Amino acid sequence: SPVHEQLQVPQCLAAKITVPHKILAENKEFKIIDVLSSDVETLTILADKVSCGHFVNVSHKLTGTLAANQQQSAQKLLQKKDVYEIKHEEEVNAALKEIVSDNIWQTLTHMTSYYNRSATKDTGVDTANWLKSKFEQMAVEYGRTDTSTFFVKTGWYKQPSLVTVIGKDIKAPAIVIGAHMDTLDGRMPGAGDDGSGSSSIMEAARVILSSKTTFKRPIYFIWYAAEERGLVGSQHVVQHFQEQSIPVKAVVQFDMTGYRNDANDPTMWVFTDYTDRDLSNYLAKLIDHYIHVPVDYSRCGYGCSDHASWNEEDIPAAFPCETSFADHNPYIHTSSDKMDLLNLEHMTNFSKLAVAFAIELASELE
Ligand SMILES: [Zn+2]
Ligand SMILES: [Zn+2]
Repeated sequence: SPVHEQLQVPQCLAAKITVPHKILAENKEFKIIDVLSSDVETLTILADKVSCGHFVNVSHKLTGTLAANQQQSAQKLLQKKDVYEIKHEEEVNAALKEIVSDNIWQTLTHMTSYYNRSATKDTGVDTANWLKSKFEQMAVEYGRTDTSTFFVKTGWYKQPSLVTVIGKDIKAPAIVIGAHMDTLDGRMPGAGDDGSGSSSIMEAARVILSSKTTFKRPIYFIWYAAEERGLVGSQHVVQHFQEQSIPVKAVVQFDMTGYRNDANDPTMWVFTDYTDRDLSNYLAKLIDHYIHVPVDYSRCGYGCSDHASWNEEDIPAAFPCETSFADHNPYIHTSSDKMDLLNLEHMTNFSKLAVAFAIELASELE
């Protein structure tokens, strides 16, 4: 009766695991382990202190067709030219002026008022419904007629991922902007992680929705479910896109957009592992050109956030973040991850970055 899940874990982290678990398979860099669903969260907290990477939930990949067991499936898992330019300055600059910082603060206020937004809880489902209806309200408010919304289910997890699209009938490789809506169990305001990213892209979506521009690509805004369970929701979303043959040009992930290590240092960080090099380089250019704050670089290890799900399928993916890995918000995944830690100018800048990304890339066709 108790649910088991299977996780892919870097060796540096797996060596320090004390909760009960079976090892299904192992190579130089990874173990794949079997744990109780109820123990997964302690692993997240351990991963935070070990700081050598997180994990990926591979439960769904082990039930894949043309396979016998789990241990044999686990062993097979562990075995063995796009140009980006800045060409829409006038349009991007006008759009950036439309961003309303108070909207981000108010969205964030609502999200943190749930006890938590865990993928196994009804409040996790409420969050998804609330985001969906907010998107739909805004589309009506600004008379944008080419939008659509739908849920992507998350297996036995209650909370679905939310997929929204602007330009639903445009047949061209899509631009994707993402964040995750969930938190851990217990009291988890999840303001920094990832209420801030969720709120930043919601306001970016508002600005695109108020636009009268016809783009050359569809633009997706996605709030993934169950990121904290090991990227479960983004894995289902990527699978949905593959099954439905929806081509994707470029993906950006917003996971934590509000914490400044130094309140007067507005530096934005570009993460360089499990991301596309050219697209990451493009993000730095966007920040420099449109946001006019410094750029620095960091790495955050395996299973870091939902961009990794896209990157694993060789889809160009990038990840800007509020801090370096070394200086990250220390109250992450605790009840102290609150709005009072955060900087609204920082969050607004990430929201501006989402809009520039969307406009620049969706306005061009290869
Ligand atoms: Zn996160
Ligand atoms: Zn997290």
